[PDB]
Amino acid sequence: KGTYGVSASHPLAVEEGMKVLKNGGSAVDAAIVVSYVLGVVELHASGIGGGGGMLIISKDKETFIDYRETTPYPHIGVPGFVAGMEYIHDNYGSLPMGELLQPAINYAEKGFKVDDSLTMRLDLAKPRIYSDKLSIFYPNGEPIETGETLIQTDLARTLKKIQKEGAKGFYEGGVARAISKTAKISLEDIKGYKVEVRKPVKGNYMGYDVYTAPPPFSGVTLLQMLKLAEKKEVYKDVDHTATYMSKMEEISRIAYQDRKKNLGMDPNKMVSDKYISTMK
Amino acid sequence: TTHFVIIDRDGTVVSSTNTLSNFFGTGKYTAGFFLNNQLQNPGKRSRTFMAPTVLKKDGETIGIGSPGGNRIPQILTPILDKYTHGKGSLQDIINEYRFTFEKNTAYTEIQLSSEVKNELSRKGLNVKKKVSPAFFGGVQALIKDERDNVITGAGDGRRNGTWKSN
Ligand SMILES: N[C@@H](CCC(=O)O)C(=O)N[C@@H](CCC(=O)O)C(=O)O
Repeated sequence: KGTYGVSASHPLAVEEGMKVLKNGGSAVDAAIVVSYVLGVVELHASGIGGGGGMLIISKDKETFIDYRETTPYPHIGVPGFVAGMEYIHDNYGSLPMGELLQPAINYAEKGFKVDDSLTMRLDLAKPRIYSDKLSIFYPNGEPIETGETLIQTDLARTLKKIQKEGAKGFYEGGVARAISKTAKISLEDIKGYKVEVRKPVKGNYMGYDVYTAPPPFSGVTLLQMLKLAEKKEVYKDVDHTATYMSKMEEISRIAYQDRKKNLGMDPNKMVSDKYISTMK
Repeated sequence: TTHFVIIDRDGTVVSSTNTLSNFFGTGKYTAGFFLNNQLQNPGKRSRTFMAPTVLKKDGETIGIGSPGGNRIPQILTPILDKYTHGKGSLQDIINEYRFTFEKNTAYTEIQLSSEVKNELSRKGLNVKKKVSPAFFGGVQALIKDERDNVITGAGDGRRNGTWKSN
């Protein structure tokens, strides 16, 4: 040691991430651990049934891994999370995968204390989601209460299968069969899922080099807006709320427009001083 | 959607945002997990406003991101604008009440004055207070002071966000 840090929306994710790093692990290894823990303890917000994107900036390399879901032949996309994490591990990680899944598996199998936010999320979602399949989240018909231990045995099984078989444990076999039946997605589409490795968008803002998420993510829009706010010196109005707000509304609709007309070609050129110059 | 940031001993920064696209996705559930909903924004990926980001200068590294759907860059821009222009700690800025725009409406996290409302009214934006903290996002960040070699961070109380360093 050496210095390291984790910032996340659940204290158990922070804790498990810090544990990896304390024991000498890398940012990538900790990120895999954190991503899987969040899928278990912050299950409303992300998990193996979804997707994501990861920006990795080291001293020597910049990488963006796109593991967003893909459309098959409700609208449910082929989940990318499990494939993303395995790809990230094999190409940028250090420790073996099995070890990295174990903390998540422990919270699935042994449980974790639910917080006020998961209770409220369940409460608000109950009209849309509550079915006979969801009894562990709605004990005696009501959202599991803050402080209560939520145990996720089915999920532990799935995670242990992935731990043993790799990504095949999700994208083939029984799990793939379960997804196919529930989502109405062919075994072929599920197995055919592929991660994309992309170059981060790179620009400058306020003397910072900025690396951000490329298409289909919206790092271009964010950086355009930052650069627009710099150039238009909106900060000079920060104490004058109606002016600040109005000027921010202007910058955001300009940038959102630009994204729109280009939804239907270099992203670095789209965040360049000269491109920002011509934006209206 | 959830956003996290990690920085290790080598100074490598990861900034990652993961999602199901609505809370519990579609709510469909199998094999112990919830299935995403896919916005219609074959093996195509839809457009997302997610934007994991890293900023680097001599002397400073920042990893930052947020959930919040089509509001994400509206959430992040005033935060980074205030931070880089010296307004205060990243955490104080994150704590500040937020606003976003949707067509001609300004969504506001607190009740604004009749004073500022009327300025916006003749602009002519109309104003509506949103009652969900989660609506205005969940900004998570780490900052490394590269001179002195110390890591600090910020988490968003709207999502019970926190951070730690060694
Ligand atoms: N109202 C939705 C859709 C917004 C959009 O994608 O245009 C929304 O706010 N989505 C977010 C919900 C999850 C969260 O944690 O913010 C999202 O980021 O997916």
